[PDB]
Amino acid sequence: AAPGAPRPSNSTLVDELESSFEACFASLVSQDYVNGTDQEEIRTGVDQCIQKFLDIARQTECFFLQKRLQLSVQKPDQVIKEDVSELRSELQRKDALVQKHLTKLRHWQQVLEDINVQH
Amino acid sequence: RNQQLRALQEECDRKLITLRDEVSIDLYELEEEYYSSSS
Amino acid sequence: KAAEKPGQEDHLYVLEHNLHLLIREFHKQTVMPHPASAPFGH
Amino acid sequence: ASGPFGGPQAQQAAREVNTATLCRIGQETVQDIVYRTMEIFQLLRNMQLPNGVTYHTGTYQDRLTKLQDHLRQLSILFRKLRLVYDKCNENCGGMDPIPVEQLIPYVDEDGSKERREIVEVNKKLKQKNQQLKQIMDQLRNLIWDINAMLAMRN
Repeated sequence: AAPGAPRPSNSTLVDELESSFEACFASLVSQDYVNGTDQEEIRTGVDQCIQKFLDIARQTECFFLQKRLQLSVQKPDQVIKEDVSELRSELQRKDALVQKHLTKLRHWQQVLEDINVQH
Repeated sequence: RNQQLRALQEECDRKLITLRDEVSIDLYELEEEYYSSSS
Repeated sequence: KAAEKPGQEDHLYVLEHNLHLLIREFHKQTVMPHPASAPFGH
Repeated sequence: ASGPFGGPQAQQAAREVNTATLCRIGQETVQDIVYRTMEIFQLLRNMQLPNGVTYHTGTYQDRLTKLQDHLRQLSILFRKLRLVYDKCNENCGGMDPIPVEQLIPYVDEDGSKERREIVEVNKKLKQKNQQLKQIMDQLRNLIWDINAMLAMRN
């Protein structure tokens, strides 16, 4: 109910996403005849469903960020190892790009070593 | 002969531009790479 | 029949422009006039 | 348990440790899910009439099929959405309540009242950036190579 203080509901934040995503396609996905006359009516519904979808999305985002903050202030070693692995991957990618550029320059100089025809 | 050596430089010039092109790509290929370093 | 000769990057790919500028100024004030028939101008 | 059930991860291992990586992968997954929703909407936007003037049944017949793949894609993302969601609720180790309200004073400066590997990796990355910039400088300066010489370049 609207004026009631207690919130009698549960089991959300997981099934809610799939529910919202599937449900507001109903205008499209439906095994029912479609009356070939409608305008400026189906709009408000899809606006509302994108609204609720981004809302629950933001909710999930905030929940994930709060969990990450709690685990970081709880287990900093995990975040340290994560940052270490990320830095290792970044260094590996940088080295790979450097090697690619080196091979490219090598090929480029090798092909036109004798660019001059004759003298 | 002049015309001949014209080609000798002309394509060469193009080659240089091609080099630049490749270099430019390489240039760009490193610029984003410069972003990654969080020093 | 020391360590001052080498300096900052001020090498071949500057002076070539200065050199080419001379022959370019020659060329620019050397093309046939051909304005309409033969007033012989610029 | 929570493992590699077909998630487009780069280097993450998704093991009993590094719950930070798990939370970050889940956040990335939901972000990519929203992005895929927007993308598939953009694709279905210009769903031109199948009965094309020139093309009879050639082009679109392929495109729609490709769209199906996209659908499949977002499909498995939903699966991943569950796989992480359990793990997020699984690793309940250490200070389960964790009041953020109390944590806000803690992240403040004051109230008027282990890192060896980290430092090693930091120094390694700093030296890597140094040698990277050293390698940069040369091609960076020689990059133009035609700018001063456009007077005769073509």
